[PDB]
Amino acid sequence: SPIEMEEQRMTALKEITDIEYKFAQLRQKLYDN
Amino acid sequence: IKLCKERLYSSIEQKIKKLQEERLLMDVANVH
Repeated sequence: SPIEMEEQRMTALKEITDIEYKFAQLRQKLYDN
Repeated sequence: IKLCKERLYSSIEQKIKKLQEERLLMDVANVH
């Protein structure tokens, strides 16, 4: 179904995007330390 | 001893500047 696939792919994008967010602040705090 | 210490320190500050350019590219990477 197109609705199922749409919500799935956007969920995965939000997933890896918040991964990017927290790994970026990982870089930030490691830089600080 | 002065020359030797400050030579190795010049190398280690080129290390710190390595990390300067590191956070330059991650500066544009956070600007992303």
